[PDB]
Amino acid sequence: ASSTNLKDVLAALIPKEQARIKTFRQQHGGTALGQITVDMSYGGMRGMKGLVYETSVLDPDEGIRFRGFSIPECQKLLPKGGGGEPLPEGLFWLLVTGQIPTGAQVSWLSKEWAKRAALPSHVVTMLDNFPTNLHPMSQLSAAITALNSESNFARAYAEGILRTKYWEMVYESAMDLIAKLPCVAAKIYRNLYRAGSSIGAIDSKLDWSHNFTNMLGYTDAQFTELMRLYLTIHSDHEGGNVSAHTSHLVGSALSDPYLSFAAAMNGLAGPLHGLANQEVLGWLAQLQKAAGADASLRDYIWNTLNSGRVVPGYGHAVLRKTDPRYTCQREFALKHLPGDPMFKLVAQLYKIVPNVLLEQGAAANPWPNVDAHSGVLLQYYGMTEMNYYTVLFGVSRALGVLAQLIWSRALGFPLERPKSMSTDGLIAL
Amino acid sequence: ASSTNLKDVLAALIPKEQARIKTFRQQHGGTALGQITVDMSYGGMRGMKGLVYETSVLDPDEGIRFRGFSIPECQKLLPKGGGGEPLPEGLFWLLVTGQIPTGAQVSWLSKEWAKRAALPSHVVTMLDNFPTNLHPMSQLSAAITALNSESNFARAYAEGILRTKYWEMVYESAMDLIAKLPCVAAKIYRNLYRAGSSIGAIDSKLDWSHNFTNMLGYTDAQFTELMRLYLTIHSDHEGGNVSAHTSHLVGSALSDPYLSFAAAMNGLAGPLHGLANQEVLGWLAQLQKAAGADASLRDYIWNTLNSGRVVPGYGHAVLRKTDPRYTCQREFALKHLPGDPMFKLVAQLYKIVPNVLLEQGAAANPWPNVDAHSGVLLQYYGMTEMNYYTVLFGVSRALGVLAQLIWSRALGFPLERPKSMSTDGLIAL
Ligand SMILES: CC(C)(COP(=O)(O)OP(=O)(O)OC[C@H]1O[C@@H](n2cnc3c(N)ncnc32)[C@H](O)[C@@H]1OP(=O)(O)O)[C@@H](O)C(=O)NCCC(=O)NCCSCC[C@@](O)(CC(=O)O)C(=O)O
Ligand SMILES: CC(C)(COP(=O)(O)OP(=O)(O)OC[C@H]1O[C@@H](n2cnc3c(N)ncnc32)[C@H](O)[C@@H]1OP(=O)(O)O)[C@@H](O)C(=O)NCCC(=O)NCCSCC[C@@](O)(CC(=O)O)C(=O)O
Repeated sequence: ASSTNLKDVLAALIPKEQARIKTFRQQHGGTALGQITVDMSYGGMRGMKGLVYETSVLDPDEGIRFRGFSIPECQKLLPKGGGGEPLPEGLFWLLVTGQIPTGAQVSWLSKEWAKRAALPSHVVTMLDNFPTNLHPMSQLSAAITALNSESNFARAYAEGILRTKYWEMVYESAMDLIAKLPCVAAKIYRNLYRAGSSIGAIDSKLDWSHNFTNMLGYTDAQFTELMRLYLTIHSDHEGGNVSAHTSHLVGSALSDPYLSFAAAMNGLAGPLHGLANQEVLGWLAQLQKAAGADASLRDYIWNTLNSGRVVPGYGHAVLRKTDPRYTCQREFALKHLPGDPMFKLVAQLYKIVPNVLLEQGAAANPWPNVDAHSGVLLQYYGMTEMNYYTVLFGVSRALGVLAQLIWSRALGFPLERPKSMSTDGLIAL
Repeated sequence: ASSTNLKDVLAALIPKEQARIKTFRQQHGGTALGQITVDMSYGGMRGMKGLVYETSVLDPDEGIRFRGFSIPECQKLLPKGGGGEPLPEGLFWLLVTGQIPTGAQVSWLSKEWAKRAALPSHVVTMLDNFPTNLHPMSQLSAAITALNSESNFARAYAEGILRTKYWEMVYESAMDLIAKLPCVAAKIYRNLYRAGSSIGAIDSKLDWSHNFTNMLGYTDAQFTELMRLYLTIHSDHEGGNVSAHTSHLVGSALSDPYLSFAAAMNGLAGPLHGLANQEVLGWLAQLQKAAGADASLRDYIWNTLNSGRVVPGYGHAVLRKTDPRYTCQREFALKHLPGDPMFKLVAQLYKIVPNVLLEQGAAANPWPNVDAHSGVLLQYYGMTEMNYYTVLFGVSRALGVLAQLIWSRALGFPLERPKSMSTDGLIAL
């Protein structure tokens, strides 16, 4: 009998996986997977296999995979709006279950995130009172922190539930949080950039992305398509990235899903991390202030480098080739905004940057990453408020960090608490 | 010529250390320090030498050291109020410089944190508007996030400063943040537990701890002494603990010191982490509701265990013996509140718990940790609001996480971005 329910599927899923991880461990737990070097320790774990994260795997050459699903593969397999871009709802199912969803499942998440989208009074209040010089990421993070009041996992814990049921309450709070996100994010956008106006109502008949754009107040049918792709591609990037790892580290201590997410966001707000979104546009913005020749394009790049600054949008800790997330974006401008002068610049930089970075001989990866291409796309659509970009990243990333978080707790992952050493202590070792 | 200035000392300190770390690396960077096992990956990095953290080192047997300074050693070497407990100001100097401060230096930090203690209007406003069912840690974290508006490092970055000067702005923001902390924390305390009253003014002639207690509204001369010790002992606990590591991870991305600290706090708010502060008291509180015999004390313990719950205040990821931080606390009750019935219970549990935990055969470390002893002490003094304890932990921990943070940036530590794997991926390895 009956219909669609993710929680029920997971219930079926958990015990098998649990069983699966036990025997593997019983046999291989002692297996050395790697070594740790001094350089590794001073180098921010660069190269260190430190975590188990199941939702996605980053390949140094090919890049990110969702099951073992590449972006191009997701693009063709994931249910769409009616209607060329993959629905983030579907990416979510996929990340959660390892399986490709049916349009039917896809519709369930949509309704689900629609029914659940509700902002408590104390949150609206705070956001309403936030100064305008308060960065959108800051506002975003305080808000999510402030929502913790509402944690089903926090309450259940306080009640004394057995550890075995953790995942259950994590799941509820993950679904609620995902659902509330576009409301919080839009409210900040409305406050800061459209003072006096209102977010409106969520309509149970639309997909999440669509209700989001409606809340942001964008009408362009192509903008909606942008959104769906954007929120899908930004989902998840394995576990080692600052935002995902922070949520993983914080969640490990038993802090509810709200608290872990907001810390994840303080992470994404960093310039070398998500903020590159924004830094890229302000660097272009500045570029243009100072139709240029490659030679002047190259002088500009050197001065950045020479000034002990980074060239935003290039480089990666794990990727060693152009980010397929970059290509994905380029192919979208190519279809939709090929004559855009910002676009062209971005295309022009592609030709120069890497070569200049190779020339400098410092960057291990001279290729662009996802952040080099995102904003260009947004600006075209009339969303030119650059200090807001990372919020968009923010909302998407939730899909991936909450998908895994529920697994961690399902699998009983323990407290993340490695050993640290001092230089003296290492000198002595 | 001239007088005391920490920043100047550091300026002298950085280049030597920098030079010191380079040659070491030039010679030993390739040196394997350890291996990584499958169990390690599923086990939250348990046993993994993953980070360089210079301010403190946790020994599995002896416990925490500040230089190479033990708590008992700090207790005798650190300048005091007039006047038995070590001043957290001095611990700070010590953590920052590796050297024991003079009373004269100690006085400088005090004035310094006094001159700098100032809360912007948008912060007071938010805290004032926070609901009372909003946990104090949540309020604490949102507030610190909200202060980021004020980041000297954030502004300097946005201006395009060379990487080499990072530490300079980090230092300023660390000093400002440390200074503002007791104001934020007290304001929450005043709001929630003393509605209508006010935090008052900071007096440049007192030590930080003293102005703190004044802001909390405690008069007891022994309470002040409590505070100083409390804030000193909670300072730092090497780099691998959830709060310290989170600040380290987030700071690595270039998020300012405000944002990194607040994420650190979402970490400390976890039940297996700082929240144990609170969980302990509510477990005792419940214990007493249900002068008991060891046998009933032991039935009580088993029911906790049997219910898939933890016994708060016992156990540690790295320590394998009683936490000297626990002993420190016990010796304080012994001097000051030896007949307190809560105290006695806590003494009684010491005799039972571990034995029961040994009986169960699960905990690697059956001994109590710092959190098992803290609240008992607070409650005696009339600070019986248990949901506030972790805030106290909060304020102290800043001393250690900001001390190192300035070093990280001084030493140019890179982005913390390890490799993650999936189970499939490991199964395949
Ligand atoms: C990304 C980045 C931090 C990688 O750091 P890394 O692994 O330590 O880099 P590296 O090439 O090994 O570093 C060697 C040297 O090259 C320098 N270098 C690297 N990239 C750059 C750059 N774009 N400009 C100038 N110099 C650079 C490094 O700063 C370093 O300098 P020093 O030895 O004096 O510090 C670095 O390339 C950079 O700072 N880029 C500029 C900022 C930027 O574009 N940030 C984008 C990050 S993408 C965010 C998301 C992610 O893809 C992240 C992930 O998976 O981790 C995800 O979805 O979550
Ligand atoms: C502290 C703690 C998480 C260590 O976790 P761990 O290293 O994974 O522990 P372990 O002994 O290796 O775990 C083996 C098994 O024993 C169980 N066990 C350990 N402690 C307890 C306990 N108190 N009660 C019941 N069972 C326990 C573990 O849960 C685990 O169970 P499963 O295999 O079914 O999960 C664990 O002992 C615990 O949950 N304790 C109860 C909560 C508590 O007292 N928290 C206090 C943490 S101190 C905070 C601060 C710190 O000292 C932290 C630091 O340095 O990291 C600092 O200053 O920052």
